[PDB]
Amino acid sequence: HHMELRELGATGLRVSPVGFGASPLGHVFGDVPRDVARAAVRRALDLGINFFDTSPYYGGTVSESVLGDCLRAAGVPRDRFVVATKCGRYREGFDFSAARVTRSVDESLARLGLDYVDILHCHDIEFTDLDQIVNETIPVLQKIKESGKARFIGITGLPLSIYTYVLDQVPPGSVDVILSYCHYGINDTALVDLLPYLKSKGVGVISASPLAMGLLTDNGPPEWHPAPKELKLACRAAADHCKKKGKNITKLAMQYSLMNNEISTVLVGMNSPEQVEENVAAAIELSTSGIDKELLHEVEAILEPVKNMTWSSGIEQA
Ligand SMILES: NC(=O)c1ccc[n+]([C@@H]2O[C@H](COP(=O)([O-])OP(=O)(O)OC[C@H]3O[C@@H](n4cnc5c(N)ncnc54)[C@H](O)[C@@H]3O)[C@@H](O)[C@H]2O)c1
Ligand SMILES: [Mg+2]
Repeated sequence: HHMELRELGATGLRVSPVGFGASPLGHVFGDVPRDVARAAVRRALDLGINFFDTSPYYGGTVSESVLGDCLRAAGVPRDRFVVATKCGRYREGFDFSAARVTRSVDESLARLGLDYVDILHCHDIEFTDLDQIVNETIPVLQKIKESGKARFIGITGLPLSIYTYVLDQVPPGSVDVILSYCHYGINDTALVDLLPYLKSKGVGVISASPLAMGLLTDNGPPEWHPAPKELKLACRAAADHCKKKGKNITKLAMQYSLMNNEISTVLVGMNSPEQVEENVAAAIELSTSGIDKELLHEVEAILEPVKNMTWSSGIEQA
């Protein structure tokens, strides 16, 4: 069994439904040895994952250096995989200006050891005036796209409102994809309200953080996690409910995020071959056998009170 590739917007690209996020929980592949990173990526390639997301932000540009390292190490044709990186967000702060993103793409390419990336996104745009993205950044990224250094252009961020603001205010065709996170998983599925709109605009959809950055795991979220306490407690109840039955919330959550074919890929942060295996397995078992609907229904009931509860991100707008 393979995983069933999905079409990504109007880009032509065919992507694995499970995608590899190269920085889980805001760390470059967690904090695992390089050999383990290299092996996770190797294992991902071997198991039919062909989509890799990174950025110059998490780990101060080392996410990209390590992914570049891991990719060429695995030794596979350039056209066998799809890479996305981002621009605008750096450890030293945000800068979406024309000169910064133009040099950004080159730096990324140098760190990644590639000639082009498949996707370049503007990163977490809720941290700047959204008119700068409309009026400066997107235009510049067209020129980067023209140059060949990126094939397609993306926007990313947390609040779903960034996406209508931008996509309403740029000429049709300016943006190829969006990356949304934390809005397509058992506790939060608000992204669904955008899929028809984005389809109407010819924009492909990538979703990320199907476990909501660790809320839907046995281990629980990191201490920094910005969720309201209510959501944290509800997710702990869901995890405990699965546990007491000898079942795994992580698996249920991954499968759940994969059940909407209008989302082309779900980026999961992964740090080891074992996590790759479990998530690829979860995808395949969904395809071949379906989800556990009875467990899903009970977990849905626990999360019901906190459905689509979110948190603040970015700055005050216009
Ligand atoms: N604005 C943006 O563009 C933005 C922001 C957030 C995330 N992302 C992307 O999405 C990716 C995924 O998000 P995330 O990693 O923060 O959150 P997530 O919800 O994907 O959870 C990742 C966590 O779950 C653990 N995990 C994964 N599979 C597991 C399994 N089978 N069993 C047990 N634990 C498992 C990981 O080790 C990690 O701690 C990121 O690496 C990144 O590429 C994009
Ligand atoms: Mg404004």
